[PDB]
Amino acid sequence: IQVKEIKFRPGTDEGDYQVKLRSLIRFLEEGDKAKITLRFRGREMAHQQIGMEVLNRVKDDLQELAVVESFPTKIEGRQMIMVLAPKKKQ
Amino acid sequence: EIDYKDIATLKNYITESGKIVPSRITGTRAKYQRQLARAIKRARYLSLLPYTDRH
Amino acid sequence: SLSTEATAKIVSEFGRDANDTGSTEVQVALLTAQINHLQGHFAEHKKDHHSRRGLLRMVSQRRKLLDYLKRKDVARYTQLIERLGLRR
Amino acid sequence: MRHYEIVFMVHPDQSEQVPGMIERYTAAITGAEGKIHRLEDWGRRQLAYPINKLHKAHYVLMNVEAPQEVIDELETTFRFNDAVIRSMVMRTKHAVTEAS
Amino acid sequence: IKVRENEPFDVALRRFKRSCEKAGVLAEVRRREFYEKPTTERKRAKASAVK
RNA sequence: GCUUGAGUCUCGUAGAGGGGGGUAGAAUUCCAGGUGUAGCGGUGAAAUGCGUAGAGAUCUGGAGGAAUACCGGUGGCGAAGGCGGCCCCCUGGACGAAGACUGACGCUCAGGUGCGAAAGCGUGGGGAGCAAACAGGAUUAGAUACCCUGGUAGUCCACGCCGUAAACGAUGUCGACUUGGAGGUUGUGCCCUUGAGGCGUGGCUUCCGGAGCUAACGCGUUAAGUCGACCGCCUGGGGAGUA
Repeated sequence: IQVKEIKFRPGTDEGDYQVKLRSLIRFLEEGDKAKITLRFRGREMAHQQIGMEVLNRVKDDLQELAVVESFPTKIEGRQMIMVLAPKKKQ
Repeated sequence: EIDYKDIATLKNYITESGKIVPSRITGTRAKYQRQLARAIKRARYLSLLPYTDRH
Repeated sequence: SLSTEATAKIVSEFGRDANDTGSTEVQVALLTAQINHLQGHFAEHKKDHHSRRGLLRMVSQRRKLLDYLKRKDVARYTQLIERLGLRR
Repeated sequence: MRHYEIVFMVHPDQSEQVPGMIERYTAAITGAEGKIHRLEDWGRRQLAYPINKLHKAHYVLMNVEAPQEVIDELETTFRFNDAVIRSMVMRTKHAVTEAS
Repeated sequence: IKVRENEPFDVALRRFKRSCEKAGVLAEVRRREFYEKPTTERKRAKASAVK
């Protein structure tokens, strides 16, 4: 599987987030790995709760699209990068 | 001058490889040079001066 | 274009005087002869535009000359227009 | 009214036809009231590069001032014959004799 | 365009041929004709030294 | 009424002006045959990818269309688009030498006819290589980007439509004058080609540089100078050559 990726950010607006999701769809059903690059701008360090909820919503958007393997534990740098895997055909 | 049959004088103005010397090195008037090109290629058509020693 | 002997024939037969080539009469006659001959060449190939330019130029020259002659005198214009068989 | 210079090619082993060949051209052009000036034959000479096999073909020289139609049909005669090879003709520039 | 030299060099030392390449004429003739551009040899280097 | 403005004949000169018909060589592919077992491929980004019933290599013959190596150098031609193998036929302009000849017959042009590179569309024909769309691999934070391997329309021919470009010398045309220089090129003068020197007496073109203009850069006898005859065009940027 190749390595494909698009930028992320918790506070991203609506429409471009959905186009990004559809692009990730096309890539997954064309067999591409899931990588996340989310850049942290300034004082985003005081929104842990809403950030966690937004990340959970992002993953929930892939409820019937793929399968989750790993969940973040620790932080090295400004971001945590997780890998998602294609869903077994049913 | 304008003739083509006198291959003997025409020979010294061409290279052993079959190419033609430019008028810059020779130092001749341009109209003479074009008349010379006319004569040499007319000879080339009639199979007197080879295109090159390739064959 | 026009051969020398044809020019001599036309100037001798049609001109007013001997060596009278300056007259507009011979000008018009020679121009008409040349254009009538060139009708044959433009009867074919229908694309030689770079001489269509010259044909148009000489047609315009004939037009201007004939206009000037008609403006100056009537009798010579009538004689020309009847003898040569043009314009109509 | 219009000069022409003519030289053509001919097969080397076919040198036997050359006399009658040039005779029938000269008879045709004389019937065409042409004015000949000089004749010459350089003979067979090795050529620079082989063309359709063959080597050392035979040459010819003519000279004539004449109308156009006649050179047209003699060019056609050069055309359909297969015992003849490359034929070339120049235009006017008047007439010059000698020059072997 | 031709090389008929000896063993020792074997590497580069043809940068003189790079200078003699004249990238303008090759880049001009490889792609289409211009008829007004190879003039760059003159009339725009010496004649445009503006201060 | 008159020739200085304008036009004609005598001879000659240069030239890749156009149209139509043949011919030739070198080079790519495809075909046959002879000697014969893995290459072509950014390999400083890295390899896939395909060629493996006899090939890249080398010879001997055919098929096949396309474009014409050095000459070629703003050197030449044209109203601007533009023009390059060689042969033949029809044909257009320019210019020179001194001769005669008609006697203002001119200049400019709103609407109108003509021409107008390459992409496009319609009828067919043709297809060597080429390469928009697509096909596959590498490519990184990120490629539906170029890099590589293939690959249709279309570039070619014969008839028709299409009227636009940075169609720029970014300088509409036609006249009469005003300081200089080293060239390319074109035909005649009487000599003194006799060496390649003296008449430019002309035409078309290069490159520097005064007086004079120019906001400046710079233009600078082919003016952006001093004058004349006309035409076409301009009044802040977006909204816009849009509705």
